[PDB]
Amino acid sequence: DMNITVELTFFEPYRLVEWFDWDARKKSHSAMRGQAFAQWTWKGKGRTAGKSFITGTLVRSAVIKAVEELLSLNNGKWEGVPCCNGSFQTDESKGKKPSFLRKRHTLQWQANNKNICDKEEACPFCILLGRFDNAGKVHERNKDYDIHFSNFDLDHKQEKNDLRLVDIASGRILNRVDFDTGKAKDYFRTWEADYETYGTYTGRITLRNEHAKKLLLASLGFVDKLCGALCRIEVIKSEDHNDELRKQAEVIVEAFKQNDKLEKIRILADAIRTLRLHGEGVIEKDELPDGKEERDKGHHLWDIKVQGTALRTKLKELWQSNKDIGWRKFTEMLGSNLYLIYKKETGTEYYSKAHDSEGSDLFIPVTPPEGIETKEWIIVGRLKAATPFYFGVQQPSDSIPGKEKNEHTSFNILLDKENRYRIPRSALRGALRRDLRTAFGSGCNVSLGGQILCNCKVCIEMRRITLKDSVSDFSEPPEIRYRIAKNPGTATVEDGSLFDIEVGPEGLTFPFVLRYRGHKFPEQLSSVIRYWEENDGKNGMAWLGGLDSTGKGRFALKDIKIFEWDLNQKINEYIKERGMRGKEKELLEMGESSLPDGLIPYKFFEERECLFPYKENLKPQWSEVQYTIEVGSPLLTADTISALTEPGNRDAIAYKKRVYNDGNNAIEPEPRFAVKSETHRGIFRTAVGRRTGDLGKEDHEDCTCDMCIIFGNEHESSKIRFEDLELINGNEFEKLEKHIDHVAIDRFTGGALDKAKFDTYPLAGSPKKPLKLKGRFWIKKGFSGDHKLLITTALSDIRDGLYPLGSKGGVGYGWVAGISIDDNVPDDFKEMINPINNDYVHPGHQSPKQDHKNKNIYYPHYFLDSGSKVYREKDIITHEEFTEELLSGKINCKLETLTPLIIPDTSDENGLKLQGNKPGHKNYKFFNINGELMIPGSELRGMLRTHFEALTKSCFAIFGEDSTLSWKCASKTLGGKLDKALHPCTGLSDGLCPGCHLFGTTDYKGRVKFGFAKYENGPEWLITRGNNPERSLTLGVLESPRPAFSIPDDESEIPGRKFYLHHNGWRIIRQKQLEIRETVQPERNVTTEVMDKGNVFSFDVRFENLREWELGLLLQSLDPGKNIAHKLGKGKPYGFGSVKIKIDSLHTFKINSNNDKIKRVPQSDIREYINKGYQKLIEWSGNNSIQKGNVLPQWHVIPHIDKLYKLLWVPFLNDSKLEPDVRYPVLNEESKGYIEGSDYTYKKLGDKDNLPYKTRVKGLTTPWSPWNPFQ
RNA sequence: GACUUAAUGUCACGGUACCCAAUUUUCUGCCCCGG
Ligand SMILES: [Zn+2]
Ligand SMILES: [Zn+2]
Ligand SMILES: [Zn+2]
Ligand SMILES: [Zn+2]
Repeated sequence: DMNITVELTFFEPYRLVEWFDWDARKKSHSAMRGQAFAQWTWKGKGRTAGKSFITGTLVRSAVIKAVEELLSLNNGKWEGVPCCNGSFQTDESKGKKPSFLRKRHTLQWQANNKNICDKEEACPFCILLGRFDNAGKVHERNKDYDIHFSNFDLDHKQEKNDLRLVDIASGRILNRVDFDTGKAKDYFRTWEADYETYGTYTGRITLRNEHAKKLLLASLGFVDKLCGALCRIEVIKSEDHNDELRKQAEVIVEAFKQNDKLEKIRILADAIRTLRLHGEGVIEKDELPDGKEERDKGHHLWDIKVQGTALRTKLKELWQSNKDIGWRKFTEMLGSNLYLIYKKETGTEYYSKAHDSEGSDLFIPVTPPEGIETKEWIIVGRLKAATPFYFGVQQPSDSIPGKEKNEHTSFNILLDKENRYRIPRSALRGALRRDLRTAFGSGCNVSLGGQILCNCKVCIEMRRITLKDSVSDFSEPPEIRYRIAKNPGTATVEDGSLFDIEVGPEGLTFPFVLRYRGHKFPEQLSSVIRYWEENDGKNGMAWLGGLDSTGKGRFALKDIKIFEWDLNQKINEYIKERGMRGKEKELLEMGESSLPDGLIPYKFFEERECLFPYKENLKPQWSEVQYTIEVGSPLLTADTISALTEPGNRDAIAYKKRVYNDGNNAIEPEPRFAVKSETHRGIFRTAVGRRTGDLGKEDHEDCTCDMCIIFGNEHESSKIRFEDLELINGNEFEKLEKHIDHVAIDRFTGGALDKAKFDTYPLAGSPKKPLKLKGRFWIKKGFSGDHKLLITTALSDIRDGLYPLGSKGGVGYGWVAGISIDDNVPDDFKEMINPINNDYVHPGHQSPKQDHKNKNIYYPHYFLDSGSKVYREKDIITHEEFTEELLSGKINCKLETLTPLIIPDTSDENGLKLQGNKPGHKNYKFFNINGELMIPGSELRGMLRTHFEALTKSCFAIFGEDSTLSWKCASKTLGGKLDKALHPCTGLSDGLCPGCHLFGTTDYKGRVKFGFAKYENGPEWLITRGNNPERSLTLGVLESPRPAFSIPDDESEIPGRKFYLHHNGWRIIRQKQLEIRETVQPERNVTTEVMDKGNVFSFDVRFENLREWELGLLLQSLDPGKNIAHKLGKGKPYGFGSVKIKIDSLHTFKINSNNDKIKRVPQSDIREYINKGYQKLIEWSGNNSIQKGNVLPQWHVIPHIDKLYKLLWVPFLNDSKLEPDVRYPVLNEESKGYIEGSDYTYKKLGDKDNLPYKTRVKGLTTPWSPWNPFQ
C-alpha cells in the first residue's frame, strides 16, 4: 500500500491541446485530433492564463503497452513468474465501452501458467490492468483501486501568479504532401511547447500488490515516447513596445505618403531588417550612406523628411528610446510593422474524420515465433548543409496560440526560442518517408480516418523508426533573398511582383539520431542512409526543406556510427541506461572502452556497392550536370539592399554570400561572390520558352505544355533543380571590383545632363583574364528525348551568347565567352552539346573646297534641323518569341582612329601622379581593365543612337527641360520652346519613335546590344618630347556650353541637334604645350593620355527581332561610306576623336527553321537590305518622284541626310592638299591670342550692328559656312 | 485538496507549410561666350 512519486522529463518539444470533457470534445475537431497530447486548461475570466497537465489514462496506456512488450520479449514470464495474456474486449450489452478504443494489434504469448485468473489469485498482468477490483468505469473514490494513476502537473519552478500560453507554446502549421505532384493536399495546426524551461511533470502512482510492483518498476523505464517527444520517467522519494513602434511606423508611412513615395516603404522595410546584420554603431556613428554632390535632395531614401526631420535622425531618436529590447528585436519589430502597414494600405484544413458508425470493432492478436531475436539499432551522426536551407513557417501575428479564426510576399524561417536554426522532426520524417517509398518502389498515400492500419511496406517500416529533433549551435541572423518577375513582351519587370525569403547559411551542422526496433535491419533503410551520406567522390542527396526547385535544402550525413542493443539478453541494462535518451551527444565522442554494457558496435553494415535498392531506385533518381561559365566582360548582378546599408556611397554593387566554416566555429571573414540560382533558373526558363513558344500564353492553369512539364506550375513540381554559380578564380585578381561611371548627354546642348551621373561596381572581367563561375543543376529521371534536346539547346544558346548574365547587358556587361563541361556528365548531354565596303563618295561642301589656300575660319559645331514630324508606331515588336519574318544575328566590326583619341578613366583624378605639385590638377589614364586598353560599350551605343536618331527624325531622347534662359528674364522654359512631337516618349500607349523602338526606353527593352571594344593592332601613345610623361598631352579649357548663343530672343525656337566638325586642330594644342602649362590655372585644365592615329579596335553588335529596313539602316549608320566618319571621346571641338567603323562580318540565324545554323549573309543580300532601308526613308519623306530600281543609292536627295552628311565629312582623308582651320572666336581684341586685324571676336559677332540674330541662327544652322570673312 | 483524468482496449513518431514566378529597363564622364 505504498505510493510512488514519478517524474516525467522531456527532451523534444511536445504537443499541447485544449481541454474539453467528453461531449464538447465530440463537438470539436482539434480536440478530437489532439488526444494523446498534453492538455491545457484556462484559469480566470478571460483566456490569457492557465495550466497544463497530462492525464493519468495516457500514462496508463503507455505503461500497459510497455508491460505487453516486455512480457512478449520474455515469452510471458517476468522474473520467473508466469502471466496470462490479459483481456482487451468488452461486450456491448453488459456495461459500456471504455471511452478509448484500440485499432492496433496486441501481442500475445502461450499461456503456460497452469491456473485461471479470478478475484482471489491473479497474475501480475491482471493486477496491473485492474480487472478484478472495484470501481470500474464510473468513478466513486480513490480507495478500492488496485493500481491508480494520478494526474501529472507541471512542476513550475517559478509558479507565483500564472502561466501565459504565449510563454510556453508556439503555434505551427503542418502539411500533407502528395508524392506524385509534390504539392500540398491539406494542412492542420498544433501547439509546440518548450522543453528547456517547462518540461518536467510530477505525479503519483498508488499500488496495493507487490507482484505488480516488480513488473511496474521494470516497465516505467521502458516507456520511450509520450505526447510527441522522447521522455524519461524516474522514481523519486512587451506589448507596449509593439504599440509605440506601431504608432511610429504609422507616422513613417504617412510621411512617405504625403510626398507620393509610397512604393519605397517596402524597400525601407527590408533595409531595416538588414540592419540586424551589422552593429548598432551604423545608427550611432552615422555610418549610413549619403548621396552624391547635391545638397538639395540628399540621399535617395534616407533623407526623406518625417515630421520635419530626416529618416536617420528619426531612427536615432527611436533607438535611443527602445534600448532595452536589444538591437535585433528592434530592427525586426520595426520592419514587420512597416510591412504589415504597407500590405494593409495597398490591398484547406482537414483533421481525421469521425467514426461513430458501424465501422469495425475487431481484435487482432499477433503471436511472434519463439526463436526470434529482437534488437534495437541506434544511428548517430551529423547533418551538414551543402546549399542554403529554408524551413518555412507562418507569419508572426498570424499564429498566436489563443486566437485562431491577401497572400503575403514576405516569408520567414523556422527558429528556436534562442534564435537557433532548427530541423524539425516532421520534415525529417517526411523526407525519410519519401526516400523510403522511392527505395521500395511502391507505397500508399496516407489515409487519415482509418479503422484498419495500413499494411504497405513503407508503413510497416515507418512504425518502427524513431527520430529526434535537431537544433544547431548558431544564433546569427539569416539572410534575405529577393525575387522578381519579368514581363515577357517588354522584357522589363512587372510591378507588384517582388517577394523575398529568409535563408540560412551553408556549412551549418546539426545532430542526427535514428532508432529502429525490430528483428533485422532493412536493406532499404541502409540504402537511404547511404544515399544521404557523403564520402570521397560521392556527394550527399538529402533534400529536406521547402524550396528545392531553387536548390535550397540539400544536406549531407557526416560521421555515422551505428550501435546495437540485444534486448533478449540485456534488457536490464537497457532499463538501467534508459536507452541513452538525451545522452546521444555523448555517443559520438565516446571511445569503445567507455560504452555501457549491452551496447556494441555494429560491424555488419552494408556497403554502398552491394545495396540492391541502391543502384536501381535511388541513384538514377537525379542526374547531375556541372559546368563552368567563362565571362570575359564586367559582371554586375545588383543587390539593391546592400547598397543602401554598406558605407561608401555606391549605387550598384555585386552580390555576395555568407559561408559558415566548421574548422573554426564562426562565419568566414571574406564573403563569396556568386550569381544566384534564381537568375540562371530564369535564364533557362526563358531560353526554353522562347524557342517552344510557350511564353505567349496568358494562362497556365490546367496546362500540359513543355515549359510546364520541365519547369512546373501551380499544380506540379519541377523536374529540374538549379544551384548557384560561384566564382572560383577570384584570387588571381588584384582589385577584383572595378569602378565605372556613366553619364547622359543632352542632344541640343551637347553637354552632360545636370544630375544624371551614375556609377557601377562590377567585377573585373577581361578578354585575356576572364571570370570563371562554376554551376550545377539536377535532372529528374523520366525525361524524354525532346525535353533533353530542349535543355541542351538552351545550354548551347547560353554558350553562343544570346542571354547575358546580370544587368546592363546592352552596353556590354556579362557577355558569356565560353562554357566547359566536365567528364562526370552522362554521355547523352556530352554528345548533344558537342571585305564589306560601302563605296559611296559624298560630294562635300564647295566652300572649303574652292578656297584651297586655307584662309577661311569655320565654327567648330553646327546645328541640324529636321522640323516636327515624327512617326510613332503603335504595334510594338515583342520579345516573347523568335518571329519567322524577322532577323537576328551579330555584326563583327573594326574601328580605326583617324585623329588622336582620348577615353578617360574617370575613377581616379590623379592617375598619372602629378598632383603632388600643382594641387587640384585632374589628370587621367586611358580606360583599362586589368592593364588592357578598352573602349566602353556605352560610348559606342550613345554615338550610334545619336546618329540613328538624327537620320530617321526621332525624338530627343535625353533633353533638359527645367533650365530657363536669361539674356533680362525670359518667357516659358526651354522644355516649352520645343515642339510637342519632339518630347521624349513616355509609355507605350501613344506609340514609339524609331529610335526608341530600336534602342529602347524605360518601359520597353531595346533590341540591339553593343559590346566592349578591345585594342589589337598598330602604334600607341602619341609621344611629345618635352613633357613629364612622354605621353599625356595637357588639354585646353573645356567650359560649359551656353544655349544663349543659339536662342537670342523670346522668339526663335530650338535649332535642333548639335554636331562637331572634323579637323586637325590638335596640332596647335600639341605645339604650344609650354604656352599651355604656364599662364592658365591648373584647376581649369585636364591632363590625359592620348592614342595616336592608326590604332585598330574590334567590337561586336548583337541584334534580335529586326525587320529588313532596320538592319539596313543600322548597317548604313555603322559605315556610311568613304569620306564620312564619326566622333567619339574627349576634346571634340579641338579635333580629337575621329573614328571610322568598317563592317568585317555579318551573321544571321533562324532558329524557328529546321536546324539552328549560322550563315554568312553575302554581299548581295546586304546591298538589298540597305536598299530596303533607303526605300523606307523615301516612303517616310513622301516624295514619290524618285524611281525604284537596282541603282546604288544617293542619300543626298533627301535634304536632312545631305545636311547630316555634310556635318560628318572628313576633308583630309585621301591625302588631299586641304585641311581647314576650325576654331572658336576670342572675346575682345586684348584677350589671348588675337590675330592682328582679323576682327574674329565675339564683340563683333554679338551685337545687332554687324549681324542681326536671324543671320546668326542662319549661319549656325547651315554646315561648313565660313565665319571669318562672313558669308 | 480542488482546479483537472477514469480504468479488462488511445498506430496521432498516421500528415515535409509544400507548389509557380531572371532585381531588372533606359542614359556617350561630356562641354565657350561674355559678367
Ligand atoms: Zn492473468
Ligand atoms: Zn501505407
Ligand atoms: Zn503551360
Ligand atoms: Zn522616341
